[PDB]
Amino acid sequence: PMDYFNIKQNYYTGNFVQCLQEIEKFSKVTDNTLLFYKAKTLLALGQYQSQDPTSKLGKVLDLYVQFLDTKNIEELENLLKDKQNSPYELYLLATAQAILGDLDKSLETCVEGIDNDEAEGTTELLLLAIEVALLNNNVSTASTIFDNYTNAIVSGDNEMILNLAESYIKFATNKETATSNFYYYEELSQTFPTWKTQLGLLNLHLQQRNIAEAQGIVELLLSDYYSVEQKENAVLYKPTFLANQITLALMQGLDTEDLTNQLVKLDHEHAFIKHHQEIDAKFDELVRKYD
Amino acid sequence: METAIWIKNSKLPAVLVAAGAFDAAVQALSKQVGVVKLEPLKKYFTNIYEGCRTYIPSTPCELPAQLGYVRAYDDTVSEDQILPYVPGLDVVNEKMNEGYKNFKLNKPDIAIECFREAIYRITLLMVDDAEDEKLAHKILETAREYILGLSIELERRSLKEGNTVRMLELAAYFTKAKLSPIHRTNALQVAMSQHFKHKNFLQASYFAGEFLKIISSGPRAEQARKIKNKADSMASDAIPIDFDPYAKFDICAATYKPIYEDTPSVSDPLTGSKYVITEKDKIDRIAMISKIGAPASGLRIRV
Repeated sequence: PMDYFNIKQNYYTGNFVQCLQEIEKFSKVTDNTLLFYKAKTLLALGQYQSQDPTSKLGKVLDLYVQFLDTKNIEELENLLKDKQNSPYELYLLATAQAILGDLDKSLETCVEGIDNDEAEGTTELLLLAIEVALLNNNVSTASTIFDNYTNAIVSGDNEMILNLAESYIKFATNKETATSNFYYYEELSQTFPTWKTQLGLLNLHLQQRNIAEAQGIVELLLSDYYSVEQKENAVLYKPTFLANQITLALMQGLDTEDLTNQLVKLDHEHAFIKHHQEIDAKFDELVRKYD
Repeated sequence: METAIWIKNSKLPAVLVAAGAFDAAVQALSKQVGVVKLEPLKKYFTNIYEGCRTYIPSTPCELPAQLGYVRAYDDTVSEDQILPYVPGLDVVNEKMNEGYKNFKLNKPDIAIECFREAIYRITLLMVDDAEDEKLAHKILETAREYILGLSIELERRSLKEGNTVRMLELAAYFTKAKLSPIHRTNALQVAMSQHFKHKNFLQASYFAGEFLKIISSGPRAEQARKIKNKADSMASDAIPIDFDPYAKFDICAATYKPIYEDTPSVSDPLTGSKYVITEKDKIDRIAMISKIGAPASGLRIRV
């Protein structure tokens, strides 16, 4: 096998430039996996462009990039409505559903396409099912989905996808935070040093209360190799960077007003800001109720 | 499922707050420390809830980031100790030290802000330890004594010249706050020289003597000694004030008057400050969140 190993390995670690390179090695050749990953990698580089307007998957991908701007799902849904849709197509539709806040429907879209583990894109969709279940705080379902799928079995390149899914579960469950999970994140940060692997390691240090190491990685990301030389996907990961800095400061007793303001200007729909506005309103409502 | 694990393992207000059970936490604070005004605690509720949460990027990045939790302990503890991470006494001590720093720099409003913050942090502590619990109570009482003394002095400063008796009384009552000795020195210096200025030589000699048994050398000690020598030579008070240094009394944290053992008083259940009886049902001046004289079951910070 191994045709896609390097493509997928660089995509899932956030090495999107090298991912595009690995895809270009198949110059003037296309299949649905190549389409899927080239489209997602071009999107992540801020340089999306319609790869295959002809085919089903390409139409879906363009609808999906459009949705990212318009936040309207009607075209995507009406295109996939009642049709026999592949796991890649379902990946995009369920990501859209999840972005709208409709996490139940999103998980159902995912579960639709997880029947056969030898079908193209199924492992991808399983990872998405896991993520979408964890977003909805349905951790038992996420574990069950993962355990049943994986025990029921693994190609060399899907191995990393299943590890990624498992690592999200272990993050949500504080499972072996200080042993196997931390080793996974740190190894990836060392072998594939990017914004993504670096923020993963940072989250694992924060879960361990390792203030010094967390601050070391914050300083490293603030340096020039990441904030200047990697100004490309620095932008992509900046809102989560800001959220992480906020939790580190709070762990130290420091002020977070400036950081919260930056993040709310840059990405007012970040998960941190949803939680923040919700607890703000919850507390102001208590203040009112007991006066 | 994490939040419900937390709540099953501890009903401490800190843990309720971390779980998002703001309402249950407010009700618990009401019964335990008489909390009644909520606004000054908002930030602290917020700080706790966001301090035990962190966000990892999803795949793809357009997907909302995924939430993970910072726990109190590593995985080597039993399942009934799965608890949120809540910042502890070391941050409280930092806030107290900033208070002391602003005290020495004669920035009393900012010092008060620091001591109030340490009080609010203690109100929402989680300790697992009898010694940390006692230490938390002692720091809480210390911060109250510093706020009380600073508020007496700010009142004194606010006064119109012509309120000389009230001013000298406040200068004296400032010396009653249970600061560290080196800090009590500031209050003793104020009281000594204000009473000396206004021809209260007996008072001045007492305050100078109390100063000299903490600081014995340096230029302030010598100023104190010459003030005491002159005052002992005069041996008179032009202006009598309500103050007996050897009696047992507290200072009303609202009206700044002595409360003797026979004086009917009520207390703040949270900070333990004391008030004359006409302040019952009003809000405590020390931390401004709890009700003076209210029934309360006692601060809970021990898991």
